[PDB]
Amino acid sequence: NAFEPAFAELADAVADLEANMMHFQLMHESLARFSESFASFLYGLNMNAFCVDFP
Amino acid sequence: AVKARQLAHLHSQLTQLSHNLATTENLMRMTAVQAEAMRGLGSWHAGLFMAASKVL
Repeated sequence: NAFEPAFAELADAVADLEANMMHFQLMHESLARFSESFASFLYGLNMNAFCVDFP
Repeated sequence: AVKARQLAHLHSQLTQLSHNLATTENLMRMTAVQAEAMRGLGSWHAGLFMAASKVL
């Protein structure tokens, strides 16, 4: 009754929040895959060094 | 007959000489470049594993 356009503004704000949160979710997943590849990469690198540590 | 065989030998010599020199010069220069490339390559990877050892 009193906050009709106010709640419309809230609807817009939550829509923007949904957009930013989707970008966060997506980009964090992207970085998760990135980090996992580089983690397993250097992991196995350490494993090879951990097994046959050169002179 | 005699000189026919002499020049037969000479023609074979010179023919295969041109072939061998082509082989020699071209592939030698090429392989020298390849050698230095492989040198720097293996050295870089060697140091990579060196740093991995220090990482351990």
